[PDB]
Amino acid sequence: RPRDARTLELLLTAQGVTSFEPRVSQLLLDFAYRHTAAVLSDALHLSSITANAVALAISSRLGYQFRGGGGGYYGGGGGGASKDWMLELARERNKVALPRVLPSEWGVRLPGERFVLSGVS
Amino acid sequence: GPKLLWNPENVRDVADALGITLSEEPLRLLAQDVEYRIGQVIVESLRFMRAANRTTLTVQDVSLALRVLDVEPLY
Amino acid sequence: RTGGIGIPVSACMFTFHNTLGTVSCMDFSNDHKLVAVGTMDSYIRVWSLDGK
Amino acid sequence: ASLREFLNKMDDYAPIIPDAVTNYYMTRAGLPPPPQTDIRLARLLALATQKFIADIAADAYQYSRIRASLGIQRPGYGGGGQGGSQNRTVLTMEDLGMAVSEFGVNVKRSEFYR
Amino acid sequence: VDSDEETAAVMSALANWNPQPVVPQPVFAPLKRQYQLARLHEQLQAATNGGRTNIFKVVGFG
Amino acid sequence: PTVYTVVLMPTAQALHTDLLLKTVTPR
Amino acid sequence: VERRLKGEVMQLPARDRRRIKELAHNDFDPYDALANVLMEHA
Amino acid sequence: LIKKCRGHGKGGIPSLSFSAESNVLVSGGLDCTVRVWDIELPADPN
Repeated sequence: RPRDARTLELLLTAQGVTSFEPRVSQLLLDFAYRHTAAVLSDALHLSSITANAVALAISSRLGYQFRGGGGGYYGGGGGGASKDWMLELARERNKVALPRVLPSEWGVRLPGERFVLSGVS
Repeated sequence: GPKLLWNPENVRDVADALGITLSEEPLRLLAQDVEYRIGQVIVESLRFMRAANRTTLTVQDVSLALRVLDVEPLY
Repeated sequence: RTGGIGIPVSACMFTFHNTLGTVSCMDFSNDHKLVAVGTMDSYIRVWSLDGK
Repeated sequence: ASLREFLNKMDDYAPIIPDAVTNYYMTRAGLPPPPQTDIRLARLLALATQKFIADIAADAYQYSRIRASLGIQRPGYGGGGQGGSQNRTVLTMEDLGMAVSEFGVNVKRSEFYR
Repeated sequence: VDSDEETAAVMSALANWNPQPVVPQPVFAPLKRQYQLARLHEQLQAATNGGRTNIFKVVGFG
Repeated sequence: PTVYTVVLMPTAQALHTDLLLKTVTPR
Repeated sequence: VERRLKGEVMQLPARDRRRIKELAHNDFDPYDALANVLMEHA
Repeated sequence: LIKKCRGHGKGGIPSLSFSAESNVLVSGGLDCTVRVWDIELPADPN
């Protein structure tokens, strides 16, 4: 068994995972290899390479992927949208009145004919 | 800087594959970035695992995690 | 309510076999006549709890 | 050519993929099995899959042949054992990676893990 | 080296792992909002002379 | 000139802004 | 002024164990870098 | 917070249910147990 495979398995075990599947650590190692290769190539094309080139390459890469993670207060997680824009959209939506329903239609009405699966056979 | 779980020697080998010589500072920065990305992937995979009422991690969860982050799939 | 102990209750268990760890969710109907389970294979399956 | 005539002739163009695999993957993708879906459509989809795989295979063989007769394998395509037997052509990771790179897939790995 | 103590230390160290980023994670919002806010802030700074004048004061009881 | 008196009600954006400003105001 | 965990951990070389144990000296997560983001957004 | 109940193992408690009169609660965990709890304990008779 290679090195850092035992370390990744120990890290997973120390976080609640009671069982694994043999091949996960290999996947993670190959992913790390590919990420390192991509970032290195980008930095080499940017500019011997300094730390500024590496930082610029990472910043450029962050523009179209890795928009996730467990970020909290003002952390770019769950898509990366800003809370003010979402609040504006929520204010716009939550301004309309709730639909009017009668007891004879409570549970039997459906959307218009344009938004239902009618005649798909 | 902080203490790194990822050994910079892996980054050094990757650089050697591409015929590149690195100083200490960019090496450390790349190691830190790789560590952060691994942490992000683990967080996403555990989220997907917990969503399914399970305690066993499978390759499908890791693939879904990689998909939500816009990373090229591994086959 | 003074003294005494808690209430005794009975329990009935339904067990699913040959799932191979592909079941993700479960639910009973309000009257306990149907059971539905979702899987990791993207489909859903509904059963009659009495076999009818 | 017409879709109607092609579907009618689908009797003579059945692929080699068993119906069980077709049903399994159709169900995974969200389409009911042939009993509720004309078998001709499932056969057509399986034939498209076969054509795609055959195209990739031809590309891989072409890549392998031009290499046959500096002289060091490209990094990132780790794999293999002793190196096969006799002068037989071996489907190796390098040729498959080179072929599928044209289709938008990346299969880069590490050779030694340390 | 005591095996039990070492395993306990290793597990405790691993359980508290928390990697730190190299660059901040970006946040995305429409351009129109940014431009409008910048213009409004510039106008307010001009009007209030950099905060040295309070144009919102009220004298009397209306 | 005619005179008027009006009232402006609070919103959730106002509370969000209040908390955000308090977060970055040194003591 | 629990058994097999020991074997798994001791399978690692002492150098790797020391590297893992050195994590405890990290200065936790002040996340003070968020100050600039908050200032920009405030 | 009124009180905390303990006894289940680590792993998760996917579901909860309340009695008809809201005086008893039942839970199921991933540790292969079903447990019953008393929301309000009986008054002690001294």
